[PDB]
Amino acid sequence: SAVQQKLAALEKSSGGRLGVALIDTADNTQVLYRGDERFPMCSTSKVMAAAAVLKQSETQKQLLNQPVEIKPADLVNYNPIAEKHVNGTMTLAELSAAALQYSDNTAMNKLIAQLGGPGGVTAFARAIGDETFRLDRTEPTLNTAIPGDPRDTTTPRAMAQTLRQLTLGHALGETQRAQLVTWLKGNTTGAASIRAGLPTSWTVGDKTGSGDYGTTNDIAVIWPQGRAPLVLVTYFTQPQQNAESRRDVLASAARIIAEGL
Ligand SMILES: [K+]
Repeated sequence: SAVQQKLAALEKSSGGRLGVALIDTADNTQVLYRGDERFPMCSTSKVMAAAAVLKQSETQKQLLNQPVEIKPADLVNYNPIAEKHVNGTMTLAELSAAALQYSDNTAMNKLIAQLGGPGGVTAFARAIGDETFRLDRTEPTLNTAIPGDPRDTTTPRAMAQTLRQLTLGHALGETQRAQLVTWLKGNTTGAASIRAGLPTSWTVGDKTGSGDYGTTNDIAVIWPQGRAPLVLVTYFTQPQQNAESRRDVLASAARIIAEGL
C-alpha cells in the first residue's frame, strides 16, 4: 500500500538517488522506482562475471578447476582472499567464490581477464538478453560512480530481469544455476542490506556493492516463507564523492517492499 509514496519519502530523507526493481514471481508483478535510470553497479557486477564464467564451463567442462596465477602486482584495493594465495594459484571456481562471497576485487579482475576483458562480460550479458548492462573497466576504477557517467552501469529493471534469468530461469545450465545460487546464498557481506529489511525466516542470496559517491547497492533473490521467490535490486548513490555508505537505506527499501507484499 502506497509503495511509491514510501519509496519517494525514503529517498528524500536519504538525500541521495534510489533505484528499486522488484519481480514477484508468484504473479510476475513488479515494483519499480527509478527502474530505468542507470546506476553504478560497483561489485554487483561480479554476478554477471561469475555467471559468464559458469556459462563458459558448460562447454569447457574442466574450466572451473583451471589454476590462475596470483602475483603481488595483481593485488588491488580489496583482496581478502587473493592476498592469501599471492605467489601461488587459485582456481576459477575459487576466484568466483571469492568474488561473490567476499567481494574480492583481485578475484573479479581474474574473472574479467578470463572473459577477455570487460567487453567479454558485456558480451555475455547480451547473449542472455540484457541489452542495458555494460562493464567498461576493471577493479578498482569501475567504482568511480561519477554522476552522469554511463560506464559500468545498468538499470534496476534490467538487473532484476537478468538476476531472475540467471538464478530462477534458464540463462545458465541446471548445475551452473544451482552453483550460482549456492554462492549467492553463502554471501558474507549482506546482513546489513536487503536481508536486514526482510523477515529472518526468509532465505536470501545476494551480492552487495559499494563505491565512490556513497554508492551502496544490493541485488538479491529471496525465497519467502511459503511462497514463490522474489528478485530485488536496490541501488543507491549520493551527491558527495566521499559520502558514507548507507546500507540502512537498502534495508529500508526492502522493508517497504515486503510490507506492500
Ligand atoms: K564509499
